[PDB]
Amino acid sequence: MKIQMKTPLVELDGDEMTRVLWPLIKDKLLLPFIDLQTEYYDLGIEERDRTNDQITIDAAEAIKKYGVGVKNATITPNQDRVEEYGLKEQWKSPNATVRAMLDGTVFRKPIMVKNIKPSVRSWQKPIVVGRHAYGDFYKNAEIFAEAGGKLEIVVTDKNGKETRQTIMEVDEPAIVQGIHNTVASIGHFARACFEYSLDQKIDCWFATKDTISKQYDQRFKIIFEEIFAQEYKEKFAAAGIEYFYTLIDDVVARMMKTEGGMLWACKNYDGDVMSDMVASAFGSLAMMSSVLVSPYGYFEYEAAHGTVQRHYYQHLKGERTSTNPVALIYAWTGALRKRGELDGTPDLCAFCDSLEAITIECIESGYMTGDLARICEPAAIKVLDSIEFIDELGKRLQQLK
Amino acid sequence: MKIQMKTPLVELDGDEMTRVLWPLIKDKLLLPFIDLQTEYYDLGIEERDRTNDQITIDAAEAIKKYGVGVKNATITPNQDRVEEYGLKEQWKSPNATVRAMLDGTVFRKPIMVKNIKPSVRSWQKPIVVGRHAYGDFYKNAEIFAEAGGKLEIVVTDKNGKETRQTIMEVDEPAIVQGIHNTVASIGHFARACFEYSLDQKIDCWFATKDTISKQYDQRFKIIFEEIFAQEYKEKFAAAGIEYFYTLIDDVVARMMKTEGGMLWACKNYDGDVMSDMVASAFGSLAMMSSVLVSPYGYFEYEAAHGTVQRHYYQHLKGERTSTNPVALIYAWTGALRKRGELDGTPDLCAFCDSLEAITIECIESGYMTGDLARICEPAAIKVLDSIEFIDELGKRLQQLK
Ligand SMILES: NC(=O)c1ccc[n+]([C@@H]2O[C@H](COP(=O)([O-])OP(=O)(O)OC[C@H]3O[C@@H](n4cnc5c(N)ncnc54)[C@H](OP(=O)(O)O)[C@@H]3O)[C@@H](O)[C@H]2O)c1
Ligand SMILES: NC(=O)c1ccc[n+]([C@@H]2O[C@H](COP(=O)([O-])OP(=O)(O)OC[C@H]3O[C@@H](n4cnc5c(N)ncnc54)[C@H](OP(=O)(O)O)[C@@H]3O)[C@@H](O)[C@H]2O)c1
Ligand SMILES: [Mg+2]
Ligand SMILES: [Mg+2]
Repeated sequence: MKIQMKTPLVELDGDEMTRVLWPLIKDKLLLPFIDLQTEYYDLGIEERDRTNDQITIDAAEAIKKYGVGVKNATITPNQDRVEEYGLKEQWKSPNATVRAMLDGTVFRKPIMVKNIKPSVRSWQKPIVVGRHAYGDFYKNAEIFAEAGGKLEIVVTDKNGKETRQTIMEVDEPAIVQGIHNTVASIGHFARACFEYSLDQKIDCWFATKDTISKQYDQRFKIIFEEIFAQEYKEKFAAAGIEYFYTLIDDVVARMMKTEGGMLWACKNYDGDVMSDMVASAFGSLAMMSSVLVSPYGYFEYEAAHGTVQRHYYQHLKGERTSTNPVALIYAWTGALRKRGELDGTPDLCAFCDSLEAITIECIESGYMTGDLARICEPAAIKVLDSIEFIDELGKRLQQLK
Repeated sequence: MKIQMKTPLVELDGDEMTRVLWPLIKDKLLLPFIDLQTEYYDLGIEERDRTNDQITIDAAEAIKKYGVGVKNATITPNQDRVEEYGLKEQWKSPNATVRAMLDGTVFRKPIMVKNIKPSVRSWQKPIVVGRHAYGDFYKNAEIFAEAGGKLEIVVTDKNGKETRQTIMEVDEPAIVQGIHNTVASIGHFARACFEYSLDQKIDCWFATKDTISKQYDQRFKIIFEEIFAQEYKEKFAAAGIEYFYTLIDDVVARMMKTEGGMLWACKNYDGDVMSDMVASAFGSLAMMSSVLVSPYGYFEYEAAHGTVQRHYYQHLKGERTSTNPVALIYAWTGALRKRGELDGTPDLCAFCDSLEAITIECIESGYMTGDLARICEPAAIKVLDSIEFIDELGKRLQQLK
């Protein structure tokens, strides 16, 4: 008989190459071994277009309801994408919508294998990116001021008190952006980071540009140093670990020379950019896990990479591709493990451990996708296309579940 | 007799460890060989505090007047710095003020030596960062909305027409930021980049997050692709080079695996962060040149690093330090060379070439500062403190100028 689940996983489907890979993973790696229960939400671009993005909201509310979600990579449309898919509008990122509704910190960690050396010489130990999931430019307002003018931010309190600040006054076409964050969300982000550091017994590094952004970035800096002082200094001391703060340009300079082995806390944008930098340097974009940890008790598992649009275009031309499904597999296994821990179904957790170990063993034994074959030592035995890779994982699972 | 100058250089002095190094460079490397003419502006934190930052404006106007400036690294004060120096207020960055008044693109290039391998394995050729010098969060408005409220951006045109967009409405303390850029400045940035690429025969890479920032970042993207199409596509084709655009997280992922050898165009913030990443990976923060190229014909030479605050603290404790003056020397030599090219005084340009070559030769022969000694192969012969390093350069110049 198959492994049973107590509570369904909330399943958010997606786009392009990852959409292609998603059913292969379920059909070959999960369904033969688990009577998989999920609440399914299709966040493909066409279904979001059809529902005016309502399906994205519905999926986020369902994660709140059940507690644990697993998300496939999605297209965030720009004007090229509006033309390409014939869209009603440039829909907001489904990641931005979901992350805003859950709140939290996205922990991104390289998935390491013995036959790939890091791009960065000194890196000997994993660097985890702790990415603030809330606010900043992921909920922006923007105006194209085609006739220029006085450009301002304006805050009106709930009793009508107005506070204004002028960005610039211009006599020419200009572009304008406004962003926000909240004291409470920044606070939950500091704590999530400090807790993660303690649990993993790693130092925590944080950086902003507080010299330039004196009320905004400096608030992050002050909140972290206050919360650390009042709540974590002694805990950290006791655990043999340290909190380090510096300016953002300095921190990335320092990072190129470190041995790694820390938690790098990052503001939302920085976390996006640097989780890609870190994943790439350690191996590839596919060799990274990503989990949003909400201060409200929710969890969301995902790949850190996107839809692999470029590979999807090759797929559309009838070509086999060698897109690496590792991150998508680890999103499923992370989510299923968490679900089985919360539900008290340890057989589910054990299978997740197995699938993960089998994924590593297969790559380390020399059967891998093209992203890893380019960078492994010694050279790969077989360079498997996406479906061949997944079939070999299913086979090792059938031979064990 | 000493080398003569026709037009003075505008000299902007600065802070902490770089302030210490500045007169050593002039006294030992320049003054014995050049009758150095400069218009001197002290942008030390105390002099800026005294003049309410007026000296910063005066120095910027003088660069406009003469055409070429050379700038020492300066403290941008946050609250720690206000406490530390007893300041009237958290003064705005002097770099932000000067750069705003000149406009342009800051070209940042590693200074390479044969005895230091890059941190990033694949990097075989220099990566140049082309950093937009104007706008974005380097001219921000910010509000700490302690009682929450409706958070907006507002544009009022010169005929009183109001355009509003809501960032968020909140029922809790929040922070608010607004930034701008101009179509014209973005345009001069694209062109400076495309011209630099053509002159240097290197590809140009650019990236933003236009999927998230749909009116702001997407304007940069559209401006670049329009200007390239209408003005550079054929020139680039003819030169054997290519323009590449992608999302910012993807570009840094791609960068960890490239052999280098391109111009990386960067929005202002990205350019700050990544020029540090690139300098560090190639060698150290000191092994990088930086020049602002204004579309109005001005030039400003500087180090890419800051004041080396941490070393200054060691200096204050009576300790010799091994701070690397290379970037400060290259700012002088870059500026003096440009001045002699504009003035028709080739003896000045020849000396700059000499000093630069002697700097490289000394390091490559094994006499270097501690930042390079940590990372060179084979190991250094002597690890020279800052003043000893500079004395050895003067000696080689005395033995040649
Ligand atoms: N939902 C998300 O988490 C998320 C995240 C990022 C992007 N996106 C969306 O994804 C779309 C494409 O974005 P993008 O091309 O910038 O980023 P991407 O999907 O992360 O892929 C960028 C490049 O990295 C390599 N790569 C990424 N994942 C890979 C994998 N699984 N296996 C092998 N190689 C992989 C490929 O490089 P090569 O081409 O050199 O092979 C790929 O073209 C956009 O519409 C964007 O909005 C969504
Ligand atoms: N004017 C500017 O261009 C500019 C630029 C950046 C920063 N700043 C200002 O500089 C102050 C300090 O900023 P920061 O410490 O973040 O950055 P920084 O001055 O660039 O120095 C950061 C670290 O990098 C290494 N480093 C930088 N320059 C070096 C050199 N010349 N020789 C040897 N090592 C060098 C040192 O690392 P180790 O400590 O490990 O030895 C140093 O502590 C702040 O007040 C900031 O506002 C100004
Ligand atoms: Mg990303
Ligand atoms: Mg910098």
